[PDB]
Amino acid sequence: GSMAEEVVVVAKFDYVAQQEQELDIKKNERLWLLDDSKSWWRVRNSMNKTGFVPSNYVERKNS
Repeated sequence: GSMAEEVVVVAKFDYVAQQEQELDIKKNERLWLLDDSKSWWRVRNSMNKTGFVPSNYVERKNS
């Protein structure tokens, strides 16, 4: 296949999601950021699911 870089962010701490209706993120794991215009960010993880995540556990990449 191929591994090219996307509009990606990174997680700071582990955050378990309630259901796949939400977004589950892992510590230091990279997520895909869609909407960053509100309190809870709209991201997609490696689990190809999408939802909202807490800004205390997730942040934009510094790189």
